[PDB]
Amino acid sequence: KYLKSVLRELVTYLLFLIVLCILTYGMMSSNVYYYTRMMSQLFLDTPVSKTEKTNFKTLSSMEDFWKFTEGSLLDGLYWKMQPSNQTEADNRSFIFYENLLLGVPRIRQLRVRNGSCSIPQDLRDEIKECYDVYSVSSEDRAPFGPRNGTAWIYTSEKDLNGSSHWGIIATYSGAGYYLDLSRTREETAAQVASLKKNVWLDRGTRATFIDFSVYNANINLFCVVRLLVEFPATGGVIPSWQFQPLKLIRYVTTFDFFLAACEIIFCFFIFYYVVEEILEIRIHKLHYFRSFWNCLDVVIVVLSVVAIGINIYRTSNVEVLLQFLEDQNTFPNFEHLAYWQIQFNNIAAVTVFFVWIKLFKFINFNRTMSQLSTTMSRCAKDLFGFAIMFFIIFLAYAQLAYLVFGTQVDDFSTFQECIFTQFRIILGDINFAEIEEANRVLGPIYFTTFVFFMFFILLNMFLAIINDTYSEVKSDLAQQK
Amino acid sequence: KYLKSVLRELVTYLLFLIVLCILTYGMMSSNVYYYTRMMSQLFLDTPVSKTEKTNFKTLSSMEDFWKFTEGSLLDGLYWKMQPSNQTEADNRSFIFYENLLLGVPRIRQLRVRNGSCSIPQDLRDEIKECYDVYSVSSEDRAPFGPRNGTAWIYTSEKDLNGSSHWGIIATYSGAGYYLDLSRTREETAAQVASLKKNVWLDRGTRATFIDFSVYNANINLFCVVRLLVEFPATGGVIPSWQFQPLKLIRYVTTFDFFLAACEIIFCFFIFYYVVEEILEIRIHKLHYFRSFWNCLDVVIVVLSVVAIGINIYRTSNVEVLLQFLEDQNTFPNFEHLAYWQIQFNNIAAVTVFFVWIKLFKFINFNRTMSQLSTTMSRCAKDLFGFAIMFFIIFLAYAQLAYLVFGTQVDDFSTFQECIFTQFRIILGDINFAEIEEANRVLGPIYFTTFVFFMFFILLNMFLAIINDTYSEVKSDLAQQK
Amino acid sequence: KYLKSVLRELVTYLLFLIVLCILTYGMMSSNVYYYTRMMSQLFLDTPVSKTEKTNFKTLSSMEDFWKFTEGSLLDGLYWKMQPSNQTEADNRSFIFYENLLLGVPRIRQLRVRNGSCSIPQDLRDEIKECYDVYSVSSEDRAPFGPRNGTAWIYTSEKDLNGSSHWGIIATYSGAGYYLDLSRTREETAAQVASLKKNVWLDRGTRATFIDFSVYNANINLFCVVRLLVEFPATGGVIPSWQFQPLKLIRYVTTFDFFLAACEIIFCFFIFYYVVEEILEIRIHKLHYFRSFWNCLDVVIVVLSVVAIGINIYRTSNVEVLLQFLEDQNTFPNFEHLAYWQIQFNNIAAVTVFFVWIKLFKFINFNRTMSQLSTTMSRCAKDLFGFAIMFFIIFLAYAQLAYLVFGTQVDDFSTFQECIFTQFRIILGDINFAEIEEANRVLGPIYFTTFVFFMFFILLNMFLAIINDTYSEVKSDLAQQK
Amino acid sequence: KYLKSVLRELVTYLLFLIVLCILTYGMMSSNVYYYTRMMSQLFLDTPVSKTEKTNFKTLSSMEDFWKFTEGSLLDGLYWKMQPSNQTEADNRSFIFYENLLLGVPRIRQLRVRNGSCSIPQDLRDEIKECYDVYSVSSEDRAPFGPRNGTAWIYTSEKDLNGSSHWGIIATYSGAGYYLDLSRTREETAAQVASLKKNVWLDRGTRATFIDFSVYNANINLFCVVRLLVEFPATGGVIPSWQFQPLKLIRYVTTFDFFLAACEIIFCFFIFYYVVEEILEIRIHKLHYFRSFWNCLDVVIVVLSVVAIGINIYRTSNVEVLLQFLEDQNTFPNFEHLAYWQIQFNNIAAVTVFFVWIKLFKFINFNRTMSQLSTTMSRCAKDLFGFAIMFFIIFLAYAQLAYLVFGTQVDDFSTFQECIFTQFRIILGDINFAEIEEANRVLGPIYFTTFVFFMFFILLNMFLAIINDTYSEVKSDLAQQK
Ligand SMILES: N[C@@H](CC1CCCCC1)[C@@H](O)CC(=O)O
Ligand SMILES: N[C@@H](CC1CCCCC1)[C@@H](O)CC(=O)O
Ligand SMILES: N[C@@H](CC1CCCCC1)[C@@H](O)CC(=O)O
Ligand SMILES: N[C@@H](CC1CCCCC1)[C@@H](O)CC(=O)O
Ligand SMILES: *[C@@H]1O[C@H](CO)[C@@H](O)[C@H](O)[C@H]1NC(C)=O
Ligand SMILES: *[C@@H]1O[C@H](CO)[C@@H](O)[C@H](O)[C@H]1NC(C)=O
Ligand SMILES: *[C@@H]1O[C@H](CO)[C@@H](O)[C@H](O)[C@H]1NC(C)=O
Ligand SMILES: *[C@@H]1O[C@H](CO)[C@@H](O)[C@H](O)[C@H]1NC(C)=O
Ligand SMILES: [Ca+2]
Ligand SMILES: [Ca+2]
Ligand SMILES: [Ca+2]
Ligand SMILES: [Ca+2]
Ligand SMILES: [Ca+2]
Repeated sequence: KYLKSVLRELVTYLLFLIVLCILTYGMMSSNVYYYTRMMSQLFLDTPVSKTEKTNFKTLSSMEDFWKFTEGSLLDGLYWKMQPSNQTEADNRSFIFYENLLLGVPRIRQLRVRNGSCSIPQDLRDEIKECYDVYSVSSEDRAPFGPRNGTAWIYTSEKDLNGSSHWGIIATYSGAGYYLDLSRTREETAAQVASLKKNVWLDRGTRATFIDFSVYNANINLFCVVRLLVEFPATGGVIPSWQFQPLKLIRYVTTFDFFLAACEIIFCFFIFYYVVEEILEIRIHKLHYFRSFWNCLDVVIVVLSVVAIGINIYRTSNVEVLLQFLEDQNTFPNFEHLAYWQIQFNNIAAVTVFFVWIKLFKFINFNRTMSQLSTTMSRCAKDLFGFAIMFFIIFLAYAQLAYLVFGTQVDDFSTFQECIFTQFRIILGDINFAEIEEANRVLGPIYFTTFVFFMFFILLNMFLAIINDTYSEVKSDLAQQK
Repeated sequence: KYLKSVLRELVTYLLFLIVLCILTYGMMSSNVYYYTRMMSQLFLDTPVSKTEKTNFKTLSSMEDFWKFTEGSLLDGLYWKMQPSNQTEADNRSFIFYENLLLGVPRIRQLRVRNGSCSIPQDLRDEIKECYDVYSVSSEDRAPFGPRNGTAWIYTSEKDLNGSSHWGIIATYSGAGYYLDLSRTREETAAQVASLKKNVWLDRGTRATFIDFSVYNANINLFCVVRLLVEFPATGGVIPSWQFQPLKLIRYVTTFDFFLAACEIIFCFFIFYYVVEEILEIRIHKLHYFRSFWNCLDVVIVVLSVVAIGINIYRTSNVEVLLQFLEDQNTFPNFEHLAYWQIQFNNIAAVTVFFVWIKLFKFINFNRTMSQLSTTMSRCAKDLFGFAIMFFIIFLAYAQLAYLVFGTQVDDFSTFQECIFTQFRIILGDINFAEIEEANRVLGPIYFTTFVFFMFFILLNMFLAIINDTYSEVKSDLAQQK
Repeated sequence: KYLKSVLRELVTYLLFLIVLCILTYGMMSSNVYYYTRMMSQLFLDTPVSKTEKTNFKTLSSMEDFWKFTEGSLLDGLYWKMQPSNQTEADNRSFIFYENLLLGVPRIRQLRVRNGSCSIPQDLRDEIKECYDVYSVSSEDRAPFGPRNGTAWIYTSEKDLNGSSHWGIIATYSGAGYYLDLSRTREETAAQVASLKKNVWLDRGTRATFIDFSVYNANINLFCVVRLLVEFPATGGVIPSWQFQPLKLIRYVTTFDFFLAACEIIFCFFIFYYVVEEILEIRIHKLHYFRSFWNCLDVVIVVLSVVAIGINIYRTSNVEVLLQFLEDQNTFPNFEHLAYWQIQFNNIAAVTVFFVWIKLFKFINFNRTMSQLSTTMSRCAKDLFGFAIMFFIIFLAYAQLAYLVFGTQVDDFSTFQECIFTQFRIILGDINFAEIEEANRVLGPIYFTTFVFFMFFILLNMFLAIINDTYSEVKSDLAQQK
Repeated sequence: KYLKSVLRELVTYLLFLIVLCILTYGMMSSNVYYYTRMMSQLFLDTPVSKTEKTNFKTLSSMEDFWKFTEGSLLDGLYWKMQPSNQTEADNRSFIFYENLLLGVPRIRQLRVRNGSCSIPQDLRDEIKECYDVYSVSSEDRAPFGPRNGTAWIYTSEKDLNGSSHWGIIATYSGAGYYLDLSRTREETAAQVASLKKNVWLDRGTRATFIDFSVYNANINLFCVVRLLVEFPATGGVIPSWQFQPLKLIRYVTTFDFFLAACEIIFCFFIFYYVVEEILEIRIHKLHYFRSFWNCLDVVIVVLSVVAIGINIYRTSNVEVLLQFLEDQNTFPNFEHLAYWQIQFNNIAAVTVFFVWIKLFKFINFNRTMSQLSTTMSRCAKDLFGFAIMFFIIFLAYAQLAYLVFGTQVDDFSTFQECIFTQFRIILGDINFAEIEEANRVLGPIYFTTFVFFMFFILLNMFLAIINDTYSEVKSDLAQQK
């Protein structure tokens, strides 16, 4: 009867569900974190460069930034090897021990043109210069300083093979200038001095990139490093960093022939429900119409295919075209080739999420629960459209926050970051130490009221409007009895 | 029909709402924070002055305070420029790079007269001296020390152009004495030594101000600095600081002619509803009477006008009268001219808040929500007058806290600060580390009971008295069905 | 009618309530905290004694303890004065500036007798010595070391004028030995060297006290210092400290003649309701019987009288008998004379607490609230006797905690401290960082379950059993309608 | 009547309950913690070895690990004695003062064989070497380096008397190599240099153990030390530590003859209910069937017996066979002999837990509570089987977390650790500082939704489905009235 068509479609998913759980552990090993954490804490937190305590994370002046380069990464990457002996002049070194350095770092940068901003008429004698915020129309393509080599010659975004980048305050694209690093300590050390001497950080500097990347021999894993040091147009500094691990070559002779052969099974397996599912979509137009459970049944397929192509289609031929392209003393473009990885990694996962809530309807046939799932199903039609009312007053304080503290407390800063903090307080966590220090009459009265209302309103609408309906429907499933 | 008069009044507000959202982003840029954070962490947290770790925030002795002045700000403000060359003897320098120093710092101070307090009769031989807490009748106008220059000559509050100030423990007004700083490092460095040598910090010193201010060339922004170092009458020290950014000249040739021309639209736009709304106020006396929604409809106008004048009326002619007044080597009074800014900034924002809850009644016409808004509308008549009962027992622990821990734990300190902590614990956050260390039999028994009752009473009254009414009214809107 | 007898009794309390609110602010000023915080952070957190970072709070070895004495307090108390000149050989100094040192410190100590514990028979050759935990029957009165001066001669508890003390692990009484400090730096510095040389800290040392005290000239306030450094019988060290501020002389010529004259009014005012209230107690035996509101009406009087005598009766004649007793170069006993202050301070406050909940019944006559106070009045008869059921399972985890983590995590430590942590987690706060590090299979499974049940049981019993009754009684006050 | 058989069985448990409460305090004293905390903070947090701040907990490089051994523990264990005199050449020393060192430390280690992993074909010329993750089939038994002494000769797991170990990433068994330490500072110091010189840490090193142990003369307590320093296969380092206190000799002449004589009473007392309880189990098969209260009545016995034997049966003859076995200059195996202690300690406690909830049914006969216990008894039949639905969506985010942040934030790391964090956030505690820094578009949207749903779903199902039933049953016990 049905049970054959019940389990058969289940048996697919029931078997299909284990497939990805393999990929999880399989495509990404569990200790991968302790790869970063090391690789992280090497180049971030640990200047001994002097008694100076300030690490990468804590940084202000530009000259420190110099002392950072030539004082840490310069000693981070370029330095001796395990035996100290046996004369390696071809691969001269890597960091230490179990990780391989490949290529050579690339320093990328932006700048904005002189007098891009007109000082108000009054001060025009008082001070000569102005450099305003970074923007496309404000970007500077003009050649610069003593013009020799690359970093003294502007280049187009498309000229380099690199892409744009997100960043925190201002998004950046292409390069104003760049310098690829030498593979030897000395010359790298030799440039930086010769590099500082010309001072291309003078003013108006905005984006500053440092890009190298490395390989792990042991578990094969392949990781990239982008250090972006922003400069606000107001004179400060914002440090930031991005560490992305990646597996490049898809084939590990041990476990992958199980995985990759199951990989092709996966894209085949969905190809089944690709067409199988559309048949009801084309044949029954309104039968699937107006079902949230069903309206979500498509999304899993929507996303999966996106993942499907981009891995092979985008990134497979990539992997090929780097062989000697990637290995030579020259530095590859590889970053953008991993751009999709992050793009992929999450959207790989996001699907996996929904895959469970698929089973949510199915294999719970048993108790009154199956009915008592309709209970929770009933509520939202009130609340799903209701939550605005709260969320309206919820944005209230949010925007009330920005305008008030936004110039002093950090946590609020933008509006996009300060929307969260008024969550993080509801669960609780506290900058309230320095809220007073911000504005004595306000920070109290904002906070005091907010925790009062929001934490005593969330009570109100939710719980009751939760409570009632269930009491009704559980009594309603009693009033069919 | 109505829909014409419905949308027309809406279209005003519906358009009016976007107007201010412009001002928000427009009148204050988003990165303004990263202006302070730099400008902050320069003069606060970062002595290298010796291996001494203690920054401004962590400070005790008076001689450190000296080592602070001549050791940090002295090197904070007065120091070299980007090229190090090209001979600037007119503007000799600013801090670094992208921020301009203007004027010159001013050190302001208070003191209290000798023997202002009568030691009890017994000890009168034991010790000679007494200086009691700062207060007006206890203030000292008497000339002091070797009398030369300004800071050895008292001045009246009105004599100087400055105003009073809030501060934490004691509010302060005017000046006992003052010294304007030199614009050169050396002479500033030269004074302080000559300044210490006379030791005008001897004892009884209470308020100590340091005031300079600076300008930002790049985005035009104009910021002021008040460092107040209090001295308790018990011998300690309280550091504190105030950083206020400001835009002064109202005209940025780029975006402002959009903003300022929309500014005049704004004050015009309210002028519409200024009179339009009073017509019903004068004609219908009792028709608007007794409506909370309507009773709040006035407040938005009440505040806005306050903001309206004070910006132009108070502060516009200000901006004018500083041109060469502000630029010359002499230091301006500008602080009070920004006093209203903070006064303004918030009260600008507070309105914006209410502007949303205006729409709260209007554009939700749709679901039973519009009715289900009457639900939440029903509750408070019980609770709004009820919340005292809690709040009564709520102050209980509060005042129970002060009398008990108030002499040992900091967090409680005053009553005004300790009213909050018994919130900050309900959401949760913890000094409970050192609560035991305060009083072993109490700190437990206060805390233990409090979290018990308050966190199990807030349950009680709220949720039920929330729950019921909705169950009734939702059934009442069912019992009109 | 009643309103005359209604307000008259009220007018007493209604006026009486303000009386104590004066005492609060009056008997204890608001800035008193910033007295300690200074006076605290001088002798606790701030060795510069070398580059060694370890302060008082962080301490291990005994020799550090030596370097603490002679390296900090030795420089804490004994050191120069404001002018550095004018030859004070009578009062040679105080700390700095605004606080007076009086008397001279006293070092007090305990020790336990040799071989107080019998090592098991096997090891008896392996190692010679044993010293067990401190206890009365294990206490050592035997004279000790080279016997000269005080600290080499035992003394009885009663011989010294001092009392016992609480402390954390073991309570202590009297003295094994003691040394009063010199008033001069040098000799104090001279002893300690001569003191170390004899090494009376050898082993078995348990309690170590350091006691001096100081006076504040300015606001008159009088503070005492007890530093107890425990030694566990296992070789460690436990630092601890006690700072008690006090006002001694009851008369400040300015504000006290208002306060003290109102003080005598207070003890008179209660003397009114002392007898006035007993009349109904004697005449009506069962009329007051079985009323919680009334059953609490006595407690306020119970405690107040306790406070009444002990201030004058215990501590007034004290204040007198210290005049030249307290001032002379010899050190007074004053500590115990302040013992009652803390004993008093709280029990002064605890009353004040209840004084509000007195008004709780009275001046709320108005809304249905007065009836709706009976609502909350109804609940507890279920819950007040119920809370055991939870509290039973609540102790469960508590004692489950001790036996499990108690030997590794600090936070649990005793049972008396670990009863709190399972609150502090419910509100939330976290050692959960090192819970895993303690026991990997447990710390999770304890924690995981606990937050599950306890935080999902507190839901259960409370809210519903809260909700229902009110829904009933509010409907019951509706069913009298 | 019943009351005789009611109390008699009670009187057993009612008396039995106190028995174990003795064991708690008795078998483990309260200050035992302050034994560890000292003994802990000696060898963990406190290098002065140079100005280098990095302690054991904060560690990266291998050479630091060397500087750790020879720089801390080398000075931790081996160093002078109280008198500095009286010539102890037999027991040469212990740490300090009140703790005895016995035996001598043992360094244990693992390694993995060369070329255990085949580098992909392409790079095979690029780099020569590979060492993959530790596993049994990947373990290396091959002899190593210059082969002399123990640590240059492999040994089997069974050859040594030691057992395997848990550890965090990889579990370890037996030894690749080992070296017992000398009892003298010098020779221990002498080896390490000679030890480093051979460099047996070269690469592929995984597990590194250091094992010594010590005795406490004073309270008799006997503690063991295992320091495991893991090496990831990716080049990092993971420090970790295990401190286990233990009492070995069961007889303390003072209090134990009360305890141990009550110990034999205990195992006798259960032997009563061992058989007494089985009689109803054999005679009534279905009468006990299907009672949760009764279904739990067996577990207490199930576990207790497990504890019963293993203490005497496993560990008693152990204690005997160490007398001169344990004392001699040679180092004993004692660790595994304490392996059961931890195994025992918890499972000793876990029983004690359930012992209370035994009384939960009994001595509450009194109020409607006894009936109102059936109320809470009613709920779970809905919820106990329900909690999956939540817990399903609960794992959702959990696994959604791993795949997303798992490569950057530490807190998530494995799946087994990241299941907790989504609790620790619900109660609240925050890495949300660096969540943004991980993935800007995700970390918000994960977090934002999660706190929304999970914290607004836990509301939903729980409270109502809690509320209703009680309202029904309390009305149902009213509808039997
Ligand atoms: N077999 C997978 C584990 C899960 C799949 C879902 C059903 C339960 C078992 C697999 O992920 C196991 C692993 O990767 O180690
Ligand atoms: N136009 C404003 C954005 C909001 C206004 C309210 C309606 C939705 C859109 C403006 O603030 C946009 C900006 O300042 O960038
Ligand atoms: N008059 C007191 C303030 C309170 C008393 C209670 C009624 C309201 C006013 C007094 O404490 C004021 C003061 O001490 O400053
Ligand atoms: N006699 C035990 C105390 C408890 C037992 C249970 C009933 C209440 C009293 C014993 O643990 C006391 C002690 O160990 O100090
Ligand atoms: C170009 O290279 C020469 C080589 O010495 C160097 O001196 C010069 O600085 C470079 N470019 C400029 C603009 O100086
Ligand atoms: C006044 O100026 C002179 C100039 O040298 C200086 O010496 C003196 O200290 C100043 N005033 C006093 C009171 O000393
Ligand atoms: C007693 O005083 C003398 C004075 O020099 C001192 O040497 C001695 O140490 C003191 N007591 C003992 C036991 O040494
Ligand atoms: C064996 O012992 C000798 C003794 O000096 C030492 O030199 C040698 O290093 C040891 N083993 C090896 C492999 O070197
Ligand atoms: Ca909560
Ligand atoms: Ca919380
Ligand atoms: Ca916290
Ligand atoms: Ca809640
Ligand atoms: Ca209900």
